[PDB]
Amino acid sequence: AHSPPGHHSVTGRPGLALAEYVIYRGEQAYPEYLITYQIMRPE
Amino acid sequence: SGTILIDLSPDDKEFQSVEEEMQSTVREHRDGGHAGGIFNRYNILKIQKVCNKKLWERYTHRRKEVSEENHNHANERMLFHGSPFVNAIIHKGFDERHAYIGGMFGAGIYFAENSSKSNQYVYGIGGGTGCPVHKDRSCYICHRQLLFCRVTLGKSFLQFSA
Ligand SMILES: [Zn+2]
Repeated sequence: AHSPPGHHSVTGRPGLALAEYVIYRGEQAYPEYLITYQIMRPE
Repeated sequence: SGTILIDLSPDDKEFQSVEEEMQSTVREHRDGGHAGGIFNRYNILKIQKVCNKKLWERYTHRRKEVSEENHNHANERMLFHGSPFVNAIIHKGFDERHAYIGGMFGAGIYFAENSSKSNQYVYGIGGGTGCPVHKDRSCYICHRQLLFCRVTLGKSFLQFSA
């Protein structure tokens, strides 16, 4: 798909949740850091 | 390919600021951890800098275009991306194949401020069938990977949701 006319991206505005974003061109993102991790079982 | 991965030392300020973004942006999810697992924090195993000359110049070229359409404002963010295709992304970059066709906000490439949001997509949409080894969306053993990405938003369409 394309951005809404006159826009370069979409902001998905979220009580505790932060925003999600959508770009329609892959050149508008660079993968700076690769993070290797495990999720931790709570205490 | 052109891509090299540079290991950051845990002692490096860059390692510590990326870890802090990863740890501080965990939240509880409305699925009670169905997609991404049950956790309040991560065991960070490694942070690598992704270095690809071509892909960087591809990024900075598009950033200048957006910037010049937006009173010299790229509106650049650092955001999380989870995908089974992280290996293809670091080598070939983001493209049509990395789009979320069924996405709430349209068929494009999705990024999250919440690391725990991107974590839901590492094994696919809704966490798919979980880790390839144990078939467990809440696996505490298997090594997961997230991208921390420089994203040009430019003029962003504000969509209110739920
Ligand atoms: Zn596993």
